[PDB]
Amino acid sequence: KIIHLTDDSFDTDVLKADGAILVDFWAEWCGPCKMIAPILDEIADEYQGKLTVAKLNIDQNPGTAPKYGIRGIPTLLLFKNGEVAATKVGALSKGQLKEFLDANL
Amino acid sequence: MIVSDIEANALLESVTKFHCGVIYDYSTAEYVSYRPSDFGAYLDALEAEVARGGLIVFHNGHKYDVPALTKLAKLQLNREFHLPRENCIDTLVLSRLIHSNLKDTDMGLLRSGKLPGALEAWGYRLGEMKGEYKDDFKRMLEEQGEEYVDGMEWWNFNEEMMDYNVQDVVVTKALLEKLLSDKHYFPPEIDFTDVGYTTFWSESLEAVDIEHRAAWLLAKQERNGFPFDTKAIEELYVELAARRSELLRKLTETFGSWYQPKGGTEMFCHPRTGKPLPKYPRIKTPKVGGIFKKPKNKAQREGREPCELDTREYVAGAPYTPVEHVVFNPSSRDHIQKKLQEAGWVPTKYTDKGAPVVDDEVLEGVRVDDPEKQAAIDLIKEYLMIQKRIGQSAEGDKAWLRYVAEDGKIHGSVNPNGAVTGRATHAFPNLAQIPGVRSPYGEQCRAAFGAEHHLDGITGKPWVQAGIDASGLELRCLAHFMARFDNGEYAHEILNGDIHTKNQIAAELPTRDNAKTFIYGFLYGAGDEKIGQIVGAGKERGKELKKKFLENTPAIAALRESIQQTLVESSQQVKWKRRWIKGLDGRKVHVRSPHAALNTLLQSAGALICKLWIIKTEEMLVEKGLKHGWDGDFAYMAWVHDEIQVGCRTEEIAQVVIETAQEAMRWVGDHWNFRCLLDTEGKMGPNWAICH
DNA sequence: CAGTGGCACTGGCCGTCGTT
DNA sequence: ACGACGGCCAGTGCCAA
Ligand SMILES: Cc1cn([C@H]2CC[C@@H](COP(=O)(O)OP(=O)(O)OP(=O)(O)O)O2)c(=O)[nH]c1=O
Ligand SMILES: [Mg+2]
Ligand SMILES: [Mg+2]
Ligand SMILES: [Mg+2]
Ligand SMILES: [Mg+2]
Repeated sequence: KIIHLTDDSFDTDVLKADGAILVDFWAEWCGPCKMIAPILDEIADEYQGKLTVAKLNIDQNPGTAPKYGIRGIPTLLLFKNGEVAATKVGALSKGQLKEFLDANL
Repeated sequence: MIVSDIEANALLESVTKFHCGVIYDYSTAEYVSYRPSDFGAYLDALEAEVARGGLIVFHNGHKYDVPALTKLAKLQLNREFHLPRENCIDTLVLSRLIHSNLKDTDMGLLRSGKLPGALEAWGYRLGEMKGEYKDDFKRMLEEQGEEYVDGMEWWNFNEEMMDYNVQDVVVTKALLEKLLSDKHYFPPEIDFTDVGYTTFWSESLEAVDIEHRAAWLLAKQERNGFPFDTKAIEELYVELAARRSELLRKLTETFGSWYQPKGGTEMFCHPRTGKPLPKYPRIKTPKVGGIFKKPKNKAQREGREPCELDTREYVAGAPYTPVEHVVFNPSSRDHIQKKLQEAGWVPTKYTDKGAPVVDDEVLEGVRVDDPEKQAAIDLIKEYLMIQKRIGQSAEGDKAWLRYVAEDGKIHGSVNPNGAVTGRATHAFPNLAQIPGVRSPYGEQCRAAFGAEHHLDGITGKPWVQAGIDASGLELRCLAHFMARFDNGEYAHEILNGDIHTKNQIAAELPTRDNAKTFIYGFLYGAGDEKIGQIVGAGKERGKELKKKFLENTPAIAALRESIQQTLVESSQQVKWKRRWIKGLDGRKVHVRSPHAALNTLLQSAGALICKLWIIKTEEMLVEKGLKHGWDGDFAYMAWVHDEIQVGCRTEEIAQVVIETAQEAMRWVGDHWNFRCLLDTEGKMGPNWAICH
């Protein structure tokens, strides 16, 4: 249920999605990134319908992150109508992601 | 004999005021201080010592004090002052001769901590006086509230300055007596602090005289400076910057940017096990921050009204990896290695530290599937080279453009006896490493240094250049030393046509230059593989050329063995019989390694020959009526080992400088009974591109 | 076991000094 | 409270003779 982004599809998949999109900028070499991954899988389901979860690997796709001033990973950017509505950096826990999501949606 | 030192307001280039001076006279055993208003008296005292046929000792007086006094006497007192060379002794010159195995801070220009080995104590002291005096000066100002500025410690004379001036002299006196105690250079039967100048030079080892004459001549060359074409170099800088920018653009398009961990402080630990994972990038666990802000109202604090969202960005306890965005830097061997391995390249050779070697050799041999990246390898090689040129010409700390002086010349510094072998070292900037004409951008670099760039002070006509280089110098030195084994056979063969071209052909090499780096690398101990690299082949080809040349002149082996027999009694930890070679002028020449002995013997021979050569050349010119200086007939601009570049007011003079240099070289050969005839090759032209 | 030199760049590290 | 920046210092390489 998670959308696996690429630099070339990021524009139409996210910036034109017309819905709530949670993008996760990660890397395979990051400890916190590996932590939150499982949590995003569960989230994708539970929030299916009112939120879409997308992941962008900054190694495979190095062109997107810079435009958003990424300084830490995992970075969670919640998009809505082509713009960043809210951003949170860190391996949040299941519950913390929920508070965050429910609050911004 | 007297020992002296002065304190002035600036370096030679812009000194305009004498602050003070101190003099220690051996005949009275007393120190005398001269303050700013005693300058006339100070100079009178130095001239009195000269009139008595005496001696004056300074520490770095050849390059600083003496010229400084001549200049200040003119500016301040409108007096002509010129201490004769034969009356001056320089403890720094002596120290560099006797302790040639050691390094020195070059009077504070070099950081002590960056130098290898030990440093002589007294000389170390003298070289630190300026920085040391500055610290005391600054400390006192901050003691009185006053602020410190740039280098105000030298603007005015003060008693603290005077005291240091006195210390330099007591320390210079001690250094002097320490050097005079070396029996190898100064006969014990003579008190050198109690003799006239003629006795001092005639009774001491020949090397003492040569070193002082070289330093005096070279001090003058520094002052002359090398006429430099600033305009041409700034235009080359523009062109090189453009090419750099273009290459960077293409390389960045090909190799994109990426993220790396950076700024992480804490250790990442397994969430379950809890065991540390040092290999995982360091992380950062924010201490403050949550999804909402702490409740501000009463009801809001009870769940009546939702709390304010925390715009922050972090959440306490939620770890993350700090990162930085990095853009490909073609100048980073690390970046190059990273991108190429990500393209399939499998490194073969690594450094003794673990990093893969990324030099021109490997880059040339790298092969990756993607054709665009394969081509990028060339852009990277060109880029590394473009930087080499930009760094040396414009951007480096010692860049030529940062060193051109107001007189339009670069006044490169020279340590006449900086190398163990007796060769000189060049720096600030190093005029002995200017790119050769046959290397990229070489003609442009080389042409920027030239007499043509100097317009005569009277007629305004450009000067001319005379470049003279000793012919196959170290190979002739080799012929000399093995003549006892082959009866001058090689000494005769060597002058049958050019020796390097003769070898070039016999070795089947592309250029004459290649023949030179080959023969010398071979002669000095290069291994089979090193010989291969030099000739662009493998270890196999190395062994061939090795046995071919070693078989052609077996005297090489005989000479190498005799040297060993003389230096080594057992042997890498070595047990030495004697750890020095006796140089042509008698000096001891430290041998760092048994294997390098042959190089010590020949490089030294060539260095002393050339040193006596430039000295004798200038002397012969002067005795022919020519005057040394921009206000005269000729001017030494540079000395690069076995080569001199001289500016001449006219072609006629250039022709005489070239012929005189040849007469001088043959004189040097006869002077030391050399078993191989010595020669020089001269060229007349506008700049260094044509004169070398 | 080339030897003899100078010096430019990158990247790790740390105490200074302006910014959040 | 934090982070840009300039010396220091090894590593690495290349310039010349
Ligand atoms: C280039 C080079 C030189 N040397 C030493 C030994 C020689 C001297 C002088 O060099 P030069 O090129 O004049 O050589 P020279 O024999 O004088 O050739 P010319 O007749 O000047 O061309 O420097 C060395 O050890 N390794 C090298 O790679
Ligand atoms: Mg002094
Ligand atoms: Mg030569
Ligand atoms: Mg030469
Ligand atoms: Mg070196």
